[PDB]
Amino acid sequence: MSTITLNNGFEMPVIGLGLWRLEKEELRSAILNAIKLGYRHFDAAAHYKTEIDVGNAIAEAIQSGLVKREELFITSKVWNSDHGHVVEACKNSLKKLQLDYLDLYLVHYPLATKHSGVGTTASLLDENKVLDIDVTVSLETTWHDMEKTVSLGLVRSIGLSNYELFLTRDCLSYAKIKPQVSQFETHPYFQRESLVRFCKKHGVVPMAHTPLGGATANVKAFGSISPLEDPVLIGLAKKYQKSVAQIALRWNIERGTPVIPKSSKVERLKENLEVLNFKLEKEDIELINTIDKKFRTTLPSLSWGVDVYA
Amino acid sequence: MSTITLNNGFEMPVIGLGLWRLEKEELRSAILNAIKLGYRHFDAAAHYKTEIDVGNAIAEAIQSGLVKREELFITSKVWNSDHGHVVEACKNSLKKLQLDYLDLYLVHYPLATKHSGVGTTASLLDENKVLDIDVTVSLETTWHDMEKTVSLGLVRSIGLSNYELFLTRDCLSYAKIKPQVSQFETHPYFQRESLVRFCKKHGVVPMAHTPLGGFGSISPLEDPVLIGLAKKYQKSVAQIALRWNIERGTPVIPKSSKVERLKENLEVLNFKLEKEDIELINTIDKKFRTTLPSLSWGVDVYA
Repeated sequence: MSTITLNNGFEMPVIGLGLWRLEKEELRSAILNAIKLGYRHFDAAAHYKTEIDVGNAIAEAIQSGLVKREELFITSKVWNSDHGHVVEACKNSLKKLQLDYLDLYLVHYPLATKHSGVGTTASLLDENKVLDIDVTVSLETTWHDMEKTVSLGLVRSIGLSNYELFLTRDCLSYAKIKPQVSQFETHPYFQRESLVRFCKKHGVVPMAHTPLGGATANVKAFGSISPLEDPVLIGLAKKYQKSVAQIALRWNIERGTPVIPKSSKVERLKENLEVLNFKLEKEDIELINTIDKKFRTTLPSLSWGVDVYA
Repeated sequence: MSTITLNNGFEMPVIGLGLWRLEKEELRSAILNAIKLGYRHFDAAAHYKTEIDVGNAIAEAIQSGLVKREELFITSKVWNSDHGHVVEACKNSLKKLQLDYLDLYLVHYPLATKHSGVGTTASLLDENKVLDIDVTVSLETTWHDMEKTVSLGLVRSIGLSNYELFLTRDCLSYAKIKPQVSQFETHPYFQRESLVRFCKKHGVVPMAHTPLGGFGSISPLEDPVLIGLAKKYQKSVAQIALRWNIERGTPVIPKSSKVERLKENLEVLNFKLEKEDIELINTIDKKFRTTLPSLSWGVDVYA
C-alpha cells in the first residue's frame, strides 16, 4: 500500500515530490514526469513563489489525461507574513494553483512576521535589517484560522511545518481540529526519534522534508556533510541493490514517516517512487538508527538577520 | 550599577546565586555566606525539592539582621507537573519558603506533564517509560495563571525558563502582562545572540542560567581565548565568562558554595571588559548546550 491514513480519514501518499527550489522549465518537466511515473503527492508553498507554475503543470497533466484532480494530494503552506491573514492567504493559494480545495495546508513556520500583502509573501526587515518578527498574532490564533479553512471547505487537512516538541504539544492542547500532519526536517543524520514518536503517539503523521539531508545527485564542491555518504548506508545500498537515497527514504517510510524528496531527474524520480517496492529488514533499520548526528541542514536565509534556532 | 530595571519598574540584581544541586548544610551555609558577602538574588525552584531549606536559611539571615526581606530578590519556578495548578503551586512554594511574596516566578519549562500532586512535583512516565507529556493545558493558559499570581499579590514579576525564540514570541503575542524575564542556558560556548537580542528588543531581560557552561568533559573556561583574557585582566576565567554576559545586559546566576568563588563571582561587578575583548569572546561560540533534562524522562525535548 502506498498511502497512510490521516486522523480525519483521508489517505495521503507516503512518497511526495518536494517542490522547494524547482522553478520554470525544470519545475514543469519535474511535475509532468513525476505524474507519469506515478507520483500523486506534491508539496508546494506560497513563499516558493511558484504556485502559478505548479498550478499550470498540474492543469496540463489533468487536461492531457495523465491524472484526475481527485487522485492528487496537493499541499501548500501559509507564510510567516500571513499568520494574521490565513483565510485570505489560503484563498490566494487556491487561486494561483487553479484548485477548488487543498488536500493539506500547513503553517510554514511557527513564526509570525510583518504582513506584506495577500499573495505577495515576504520576509520583511526592520530598521536594523533584522527580521520584522510580529508580537501580536499568537500561533493559536493562526491555528484557529487554519481550522476555519477546513470549516469553509477550502482545505481537507491542516498541519504544522517546522514545529518541534514544545510547539507541537502546545498545538495539541489548544486545537479543536487536531493537526493531521507535522512536517519537519528529519533523515538518517537528524533522526529526531523523540519528536517522531511523540507525533505518532497523538495520531499526528510526521512527515520528513529534506529527507536526504544535505544530499543531491550533482557534482559539487567539498564541504557538505550528508547521510548518503555514510558507510552504513553505502553498505546497505549494495546489500539491497538500491541507491543510498532509496535506503534513506525507506528508513523513514518504515517508521511511518512519509517523505517528500526533491528531484527533477527522471531516473531519480523513478528510484524514489520505487521505495514503495522493497522493505528494509528489522536489523538494518536498527543499524541505521545508530548513525544519528542530530545535524540540522535546512535553515532560513542568513538575510533574516536572526537565527530562529538560537 | 548592581541591578537592572525590569519592564515593570522593579530592580533585579544582575548577579544571583543559582541554587540547583545545593542541599542540606552546604545549601544553608552557601546562602548565609552569599548574603554576608553581598548577594541579594537567589534562584530557587519547587522541583529542586529544597524550598523548605532555602526558606529556613533566608529566615535565619533576616532574623540575624544580615539583610531585610525588601533587599532580597527571591525567584522560584512552577514545575512541568503543575501547569494546570499554577496558583496552588505558587502558594505551596510561598508556604515552603516562608515568604509572603516572590520577586520572580518562572515557568520552569515550556512543557506540561502529568500532575503528581501540589508540593510533590515529579516527572511521571507512561506505560513505556516515556515522559507522560500532557496535551490538555496550553502554555497560554499557564501564562494567564502566572498573571493571576501577580493579580493576587503572590508574585511581583513573572517570566519564562527554557523558552526559545518561537515560544517567547508566542508569549509576547498573547500576554496581558509581558514577561519581565526569560531565563535560559547561555554562556561563551552557547551565546544565543539572536535570542538575547530578541528578548531585549521587546523589553524582556534575558538571564543566563548555567552561565559558566560545562570520560573527560568540555568547558568554555578552558578555551584559550578566555584563559588569555583572564591573564590580561588579572581575573579568573570564570570572572571573564560572567562579565561577558553582564556586558550584554544578561544577568547571571552562577552556582557555588565555596566562599572564595562566591566572592569572586560577586566582584564581577567591579571591572569591565573592553569592546575588542568582548568581540574576541563572541568569536568562540560553539552553540553547545550543556544543561539537559534527566535521561530518565525517556524523551529528548530538544529533538
